Amino acid sequence: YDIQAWKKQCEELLNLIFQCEDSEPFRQPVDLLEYPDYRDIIDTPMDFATVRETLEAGNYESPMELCKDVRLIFSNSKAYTPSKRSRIYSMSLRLSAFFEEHISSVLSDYKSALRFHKR
Ligand SMILES: O=C(NC1CC1)c1cnn2cccnc12
Repeated sequence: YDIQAWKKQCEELLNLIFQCEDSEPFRQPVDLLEYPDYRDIIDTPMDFATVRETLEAGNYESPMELCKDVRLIFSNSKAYTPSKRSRIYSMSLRLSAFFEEHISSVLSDYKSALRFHKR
């Protein structure tokens, strides 16, 4: 029923993601000194600190918008990798599976709560 519950649920999920060793490459914006051609490949950089900051600033209206940004972190990694076997891309796939498994109920509860609100 709670149309606002998704926000704390997303904060707690982001805390789990930061505790996860697989999030290490994605915790802060990609360093262009480390990867000089990154912006030649990636149009819209995204990282978990930016997601957390957007959420804490009150700049997400729904968990769907947060999901879109988290999914962009993973699609950027898939686009930048030269190999399906790279260490960082492999970490992104595990972290994506963990994220999708935990965000499913957040989106479901939010959409259900909003449908109840607008009934
Ligand atoms: O997403 C990647 N890098 C960004 C987060 C730092 C990334 C994916 N595969 N890969 C291989 C070598 C170097 N960096 C990568």
